[PDB]
Amino acid sequence: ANDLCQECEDIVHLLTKMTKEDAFQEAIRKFWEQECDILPWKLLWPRCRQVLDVYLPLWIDYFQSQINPKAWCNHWGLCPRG
Amino acid sequence: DLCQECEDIVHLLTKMTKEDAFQEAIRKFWEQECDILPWKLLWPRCRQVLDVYLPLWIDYFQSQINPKAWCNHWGLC
Repeated sequence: ANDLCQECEDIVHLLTKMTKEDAFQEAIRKFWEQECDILPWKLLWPRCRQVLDVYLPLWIDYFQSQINPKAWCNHWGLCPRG
Repeated sequence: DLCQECEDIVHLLTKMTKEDAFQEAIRKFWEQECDILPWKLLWPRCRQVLDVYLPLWIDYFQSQINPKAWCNHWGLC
């Protein structure tokens, strides 16, 4: 729906802004330190902490790149009417 | 400023995680994205992380946290 399209555009727009802030990455990191030590996260294979160490810097980097929110949401099927 | 951005993103994410189309779009994007550089050379394997963690994160944002509490608790407010 158009509402899901607008939600996507807003999400991506805020993520491009927030990923530039060092505090946002720090908060996500600290929160995941604690979440990796509670159920079910602690039982998971690949290990939660290893995933957080390898992938969070790259996920943060992806959203710091030049992304047009309207284009990204449109390309991945979240705007069926355009 | 950051506190406002956080609450907005957390709020929009719970909403979006209740849609099948959203989970499906994330899934398709990461499947193709796991086959290009630098993702394809990463250990633990990108496809394995997606397969094991995406349903759990989705289920996490659907019913386990709210914005004021998350942002305030993790130092953004």
